[PDB]
Amino acid sequence: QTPIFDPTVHWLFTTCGASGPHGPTQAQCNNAYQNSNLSVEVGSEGPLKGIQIWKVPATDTYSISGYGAAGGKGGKNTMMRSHGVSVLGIFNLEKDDMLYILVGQQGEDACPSTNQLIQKVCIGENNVIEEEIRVNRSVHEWAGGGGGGGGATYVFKMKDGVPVPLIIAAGGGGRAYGAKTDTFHPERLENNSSVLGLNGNSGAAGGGGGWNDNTSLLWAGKSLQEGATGGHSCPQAMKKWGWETRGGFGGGGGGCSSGGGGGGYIGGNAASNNDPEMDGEDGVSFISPLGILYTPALKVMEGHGEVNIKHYLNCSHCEVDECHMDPESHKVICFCDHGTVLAEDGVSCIVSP
Repeated sequence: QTPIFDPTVHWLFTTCGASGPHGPTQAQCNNAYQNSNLSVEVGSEGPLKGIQIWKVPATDTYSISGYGAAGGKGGKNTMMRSHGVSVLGIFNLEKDDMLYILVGQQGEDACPSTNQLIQKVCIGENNVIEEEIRVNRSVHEWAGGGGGGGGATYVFKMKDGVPVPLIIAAGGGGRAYGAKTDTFHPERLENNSSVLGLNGNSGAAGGGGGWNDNTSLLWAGKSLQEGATGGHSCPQAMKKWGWETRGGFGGGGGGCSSGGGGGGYIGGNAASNNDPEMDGEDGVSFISPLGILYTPALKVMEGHGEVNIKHYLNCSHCEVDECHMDPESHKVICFCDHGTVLAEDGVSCIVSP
C-alpha cells in the first residue's frame, strides 16, 4: 500500500503471561514472543528487574502505544475494576538505543480468597468488617478487602546515563472492600518532563508509584527507578488474616480496606485513612515532547496491560504513512523522497546538499 515505510510493522510487548506485583521473567517472554518479530532481554536485577529491553534496529519513526493495567477488584464482586489508561504518540527512535519497556500488570483482586474466614467475607456470609465500620466509621482491625491498584506501563530509553521517558500509560486504581464508586477517575496525562514524577499520596492503602521517588511504606507502590514492584497490603491486613492484595507491577499501590492507587509517571493517590469505601485513584500518564500526541489518554485496557509499537506516519496529506518526518520542528513532509529535504521557500523537497 505505502511505497516507503510499511504500516503493517508492529511489535507487541505483553506481561509475558505474568500477573500481580512481580514482573515477567526471561523464559516467560521467550515463550510469549516465540516466532514473533519481537525479541527482548528481561532484566533479572537492579531497577531493570522485570523490564524488557528492545534495541532499535535503525533510526526511523515508530509510533508507541502504551497500555497501563487495570486495578484489582475489592471485597465486593458487583463492583467493576478501574480499566487502565493508554497513551498513543509517534516518536523518532535512534539506532542502537535500548528501549526499556515495563509492561504494567493488573492489580491483585481481594475476593474470592483461599482463606476460610476471608472467603465467607468475600461471599457476603460474614460482614464482620461492616460491623466494625458501624462502630468506628473506619476499619482498624479487620483490614483487607481492597484490591491493589493496576501497575502503569513505562516505555523509555537510556541517553548519557539519564533515563528519558517516551510513553508512560497510567494504571487504574483498585476497588475498596466497601467499593461504592460508579464513576472511574478521568484519564490523567502529563506531557511536560519538568513535572517531577513522584509517587501518589499513600495513607492506609498504598498509592501508585511514579517515575522516580523514595518509597518508605511497604504497602505503597514503588516508582520505575525502584523496579516499580507493586506495594504490599497494609500491615494490619497482613497481621490479622494475611490478606495480601498487592498492586500490579509498574507501580501498582497496595490494597487495605480502602483501594490501592494505580501507578503512573506520577502515582495515583490511595486513601489517606482506612476508610473502606475510598476507591483508589488512577495514576498520571506521560508523553514526551520528543513525539507527536496521536490521541489523548484513553481507558481501553481491561486487565494485564501491554504495549504496541507500530510504524504509523500521520500526515494530513498521507495519514497511515507515505511521508517522512522532520524531527526538529516535529513536522511531516509528504513530498520528501530518499536524500531530499523540503525547500526553504515552503515549496517541494529538493535533493539535500
